[PDB]
Amino acid sequence: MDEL
Amino acid sequence: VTVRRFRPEDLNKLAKCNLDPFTETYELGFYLQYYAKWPSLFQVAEDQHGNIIGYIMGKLESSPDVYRFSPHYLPWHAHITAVTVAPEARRMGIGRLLTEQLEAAADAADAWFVDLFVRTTNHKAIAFYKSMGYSVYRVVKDYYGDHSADPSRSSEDAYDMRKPMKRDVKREHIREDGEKHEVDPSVVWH
Ligand SMILES: *C(=O)CSCCNC(=O)CCNC(=O)[C@H](O)C(C)(C)COP(=O)(O)OP(=O)(O)OC[C@H]1O[C@@H](n2cnc3c(N)ncnc32)[C@H](O)[C@@H]1OP(=O)(O)O
Repeated sequence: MDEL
Repeated sequence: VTVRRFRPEDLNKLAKCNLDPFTETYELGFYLQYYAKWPSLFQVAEDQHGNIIGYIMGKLESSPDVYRFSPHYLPWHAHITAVTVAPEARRMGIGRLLTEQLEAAADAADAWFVDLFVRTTNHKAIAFYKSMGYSVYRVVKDYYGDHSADPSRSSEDAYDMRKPMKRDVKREHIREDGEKHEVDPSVVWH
């Protein structure tokens, strides 16, 4: 999951 | 369960998956940017009743050429931006199926590896990726803007995990001791  | 390309009409159907605490809800334009640029790599898993029970978003790229002399430069590779499977549908091979399809695309594209960021507290995902041949390459300090368990922590580290693809014949892009190598978020580029 990439950071927001 | 049937796997198929994401389409924009699916945007209102991701809610159940995105209730998961390790699944980010990105902005609309973000999903749509992956759809525009890498539509073959944005795949959804749907059950017999039409519900979306998982999805994966990926991309192919290298670091911008201006960084070609950095030790943190990334060559041509595939990146897993997000993967998620609804909690009622786990341990049925959906995650692996979505990942294997992205790996097949990376292999056909001569990617050097597939990589991803994972919260260091996300032990389920870490165990999942390790079982498929991914290993920690480095720790990105403070990569995540909040912590998954401790609200007093202002951030959480990421493991940058990698699975080698067949182009990496010398395995020069993976490490045995990756948890010991720390970088700052400033060396992650867009
Ligand atoms: C950014 O997106 C990259 S890091 C964040 C990953 N996403 C995430 O954390 C969201 C919530 N979690 C999930 O959606 C889900 O738990 C996955 C996506 C991590 C895994 O999905 P599946 O449950 O569909 O995985 P499978 O393909 O069924 O599993 C294959 C093999 O992986 C190992 N595995 C999976 N979950 C495990 C746990 N909890 N503990 C240990 N090992 C695990 C197993 O070897 C499994 O094979 P089995 O035959 O044992 O099922």
